[PDB]
Amino acid sequence: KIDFKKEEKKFYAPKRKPERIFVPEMNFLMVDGKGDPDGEEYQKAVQSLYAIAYTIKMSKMGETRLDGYSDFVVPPLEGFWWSDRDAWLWTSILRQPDFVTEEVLEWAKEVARKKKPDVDTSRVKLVRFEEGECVQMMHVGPFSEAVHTVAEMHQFMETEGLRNDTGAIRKHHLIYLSDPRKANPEKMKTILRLPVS
Repeated sequence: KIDFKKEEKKFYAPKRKPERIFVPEMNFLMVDGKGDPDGEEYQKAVQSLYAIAYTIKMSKMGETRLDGYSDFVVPPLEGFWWSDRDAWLWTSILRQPDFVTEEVLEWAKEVARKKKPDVDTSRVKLVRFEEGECVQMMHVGPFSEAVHTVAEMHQFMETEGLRNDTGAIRKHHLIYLSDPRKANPEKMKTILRLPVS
């Protein structure tokens, strides 16, 4: 069983200091959207991503052969953010094993329409993406104090001679290691990752 957090630990367990990292090509389910994480659009995006991921994972127990299939632990939710939470633009993502092809995604959408017909998966796409050279740091605590982590990552970029590429093309990137519906803001852990060049 593939566990990305265990097998590729540097990508999912930074410390509370900035570090340089090269993030290689990975396979993702992605949904583009806009607005507040409490809004319809984000809630449906996250629901769709997990619906597809679990349809693929649980196929081990069914009658369809997926070529190259391996069981896997569904990885943490991640998000790219850019542009007052209603004005946020984002891409919600879940990493997938390499065996997940466009045809596997199309199959999973059909299975989910039968078995989970209230879930709209029409916006889920499969994207392979090499994030590339980044700086990352573990943010511990409320999102309202993330400016301390970003500032400290910005200072690291200066000391290292790295340029900040953060914008609408190489984007601000969060990996959610805690569930906000299930823990206190002060105990949240979130990876913040910024593209550099």
